[PDB]
Amino acid sequence: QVQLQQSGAELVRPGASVTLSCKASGYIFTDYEIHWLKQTPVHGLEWIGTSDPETFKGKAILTADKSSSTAYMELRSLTSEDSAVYYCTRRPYYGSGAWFAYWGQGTLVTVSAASTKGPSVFPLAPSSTSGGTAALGCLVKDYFPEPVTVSWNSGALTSGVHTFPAVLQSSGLYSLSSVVTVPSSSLGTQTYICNVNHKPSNTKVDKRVEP
Amino acid sequence: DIVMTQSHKFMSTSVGDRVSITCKANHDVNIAVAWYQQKPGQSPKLLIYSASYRYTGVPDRFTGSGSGTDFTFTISSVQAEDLAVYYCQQHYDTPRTFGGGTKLEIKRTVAAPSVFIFPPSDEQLKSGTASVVCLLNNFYPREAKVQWKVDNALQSGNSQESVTEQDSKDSTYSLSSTLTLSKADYEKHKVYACEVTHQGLSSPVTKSFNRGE
Amino acid sequence: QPVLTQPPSVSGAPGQRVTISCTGSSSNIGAGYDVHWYQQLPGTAPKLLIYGNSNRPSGVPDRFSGSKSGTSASLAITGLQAEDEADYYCQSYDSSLSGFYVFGTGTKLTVLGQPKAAPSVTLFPPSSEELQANKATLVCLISDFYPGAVTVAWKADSSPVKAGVETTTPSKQSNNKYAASSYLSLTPEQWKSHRSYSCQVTHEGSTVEKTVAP
Amino acid sequence: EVQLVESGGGLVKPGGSLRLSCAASGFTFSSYSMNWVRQAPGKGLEWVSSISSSSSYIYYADSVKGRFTISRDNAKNSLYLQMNSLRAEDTAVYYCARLGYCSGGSCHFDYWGQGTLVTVSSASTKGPSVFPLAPSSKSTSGGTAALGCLVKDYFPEPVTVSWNSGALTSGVHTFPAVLQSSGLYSLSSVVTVPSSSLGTQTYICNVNHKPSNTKVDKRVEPK
Repeated sequence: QVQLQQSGAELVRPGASVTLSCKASGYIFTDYEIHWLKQTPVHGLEWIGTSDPETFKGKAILTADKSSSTAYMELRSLTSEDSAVYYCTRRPYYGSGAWFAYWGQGTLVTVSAASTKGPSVFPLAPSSTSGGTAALGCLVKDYFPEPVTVSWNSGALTSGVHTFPAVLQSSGLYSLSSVVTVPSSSLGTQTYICNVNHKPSNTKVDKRVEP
Repeated sequence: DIVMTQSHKFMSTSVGDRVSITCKANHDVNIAVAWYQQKPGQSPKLLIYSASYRYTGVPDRFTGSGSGTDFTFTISSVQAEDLAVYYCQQHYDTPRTFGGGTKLEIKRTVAAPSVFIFPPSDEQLKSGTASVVCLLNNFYPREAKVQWKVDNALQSGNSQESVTEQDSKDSTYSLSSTLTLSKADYEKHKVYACEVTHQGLSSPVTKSFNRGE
Repeated sequence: QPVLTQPPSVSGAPGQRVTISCTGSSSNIGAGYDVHWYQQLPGTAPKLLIYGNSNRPSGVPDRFSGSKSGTSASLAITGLQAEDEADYYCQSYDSSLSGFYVFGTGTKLTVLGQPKAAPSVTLFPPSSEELQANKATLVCLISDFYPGAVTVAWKADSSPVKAGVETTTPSKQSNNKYAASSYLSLTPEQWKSHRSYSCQVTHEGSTVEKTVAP
Repeated sequence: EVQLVESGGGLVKPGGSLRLSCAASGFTFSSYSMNWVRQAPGKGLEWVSSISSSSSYIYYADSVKGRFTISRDNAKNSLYLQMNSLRAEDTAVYYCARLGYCSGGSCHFDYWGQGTLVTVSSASTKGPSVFPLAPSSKSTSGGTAALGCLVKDYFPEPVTVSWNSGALTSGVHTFPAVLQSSGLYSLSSVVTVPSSSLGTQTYICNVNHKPSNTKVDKRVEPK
């Protein structure tokens, strides 16, 4: 199967530069060009251009190495306006026009002078419960930059899970909560562990939450 | 540069209903238009190309039509999982350009929130801060009011709210409100309460606790 | 099978602006497949004139410009020059029939106002060596005329020749004027048994006749 | 500068086989899509075949599917077209053409070769008979004379004509051949020269008909 895998979230200080990566697998890299795109809440989806596999004007430099099957995009003197999610994408078949079918997972780029800081994970314990439903959770407090991922019981618990979008605190750090609701009758029969990954600070935490 | 315009930023429908989203180009592009669907935290997903052609694997209920400047995207029978932002794109010229997007939102029966309150954990207190979390679980509509009271003193500017996207199965929302105090100040007061008013609640609901109990 | 439709001819006086239309279908131009334009001068290969709908390569004067709308594309030449005379092809890609690069039918571009010129005509009798090979060919060279419509007739004594005549179709020389060739095949017996033979060239109402005799 | 040179074209009987080649220089052959495009006499352009920079993708026009085979040699910077079961309608000039880069929407042919003629015909290669056209003055400018060579009944095209081994350039005029009802070709080449030198200057027309491997040097002299 055709697959595009992009590099991880980035923290870039104003004026610096970052190189973004798109590794391809499942096809002849020389037969397809890679398209680059930018998504922001204000400006929406914007096409940047294309990485020719045999190789936004001043802001973006697009390249490719056929030996690594990797397309590249260097973003130059960065400002708050370059804070976005960036996608790479590919056309579906050899003779298709510019419609995009194969997409990477996206890379988040944060343009900031603030320092990266790993989060603290506190438990939100269940007590005495809306009749037959109990609630428990994890508070992921004071981290930077985005993003953070949370799963429960190594991914085996998905019913009743709500991971809230992070809020930005006046301190300049993010904070979020992930809660799961379970039947009251399950409270004392099974262990409940939230798994927290903040890759920008290489923080991985498994936290048990007990009633 | 061809401008792609979706007039409606938000479109609302119900499960099992038919819904149509419009896209206009400011240049005759014949049928060189694609439609994409993007769910929360996911990359766009190609649904239709060349204005009316279904991409591989797209369910039959997704159709596209139109030619020239006026394009339409339709879902014949809306399903719960169809919540997303939908973008049009012209693939007629360079640079490729996209519409602003139309967010799909589902109408359903009123659902009153389930309210839980969590005191700060011992582990957080030992660290110096105190966050009190009020949770409103699986409600509709979105409009909800949460008020914090500390020993009967109304709180203002001390709390931050977060809301999830519409649930892809029951179309409900969930909401967290987080009151943050210093440890020293948290220990100076006794009663911590969050009061919730919502269209599904005949009268406001209060969850509270006494520090220590 | 699909092609891109162009007008077979387009005319313009010097200094004017002319357009060559190129209409496709929802399977090529209409689906967003880009349109490209080529110029071919007589006896040469096609050259890239416009690519990517409207991009001029390095060397194409900015009087040439491209654009498109719907299923149709358009090449425009402002300040039409006499040296722009040539054939123009549009090109795109068609996804029907498993996919193929599709070309337009082509447009011959003529600049009007070129001033008429009367032909120079030369008439050779059959050489002595040809006769020794039992053949006889008279050669009528018509050159330096404009426009290209010319008419040749042959006379034996004073009576038109039935057959044996081969006349080329005029073509333009490096000086932008036309030239043609007319041949009259005879046996040695006709060449020597007649008093004379004549080439008759009529161009724009005017006629010249050259005669030769054994 | 980019260069493309095709060769191998010629006369072929209906049903026969031909192998065109194209040699490239001035660019990384290995990075570009290559193509064949043909143009029938006095007709339009028709794409024939395309090969990717890796030979991984090969496509053909329907009108040639099953009879033509495209291929390329990236070490030898060469492109090939193996034509089989040829028919009369395959008669044309065959161009080798490079595919430029584009960002979706299908690319253009940015460089074309000079071309190579392919003639599919049951007719036989016919060499020319070269006869002189003795100088004449009636139709030429004062003090000059017209002197010619008639190239008769040859096939197929083309013929090249020079004078005094290319030394004589000014005044030469080779006319486009005529296509007789018999299918043979005939052309004349005349040169106007000073009427005074008609006695001491030798004038030779050099006719080359490579299709038949015939070379002729004809002296022209006044009657």
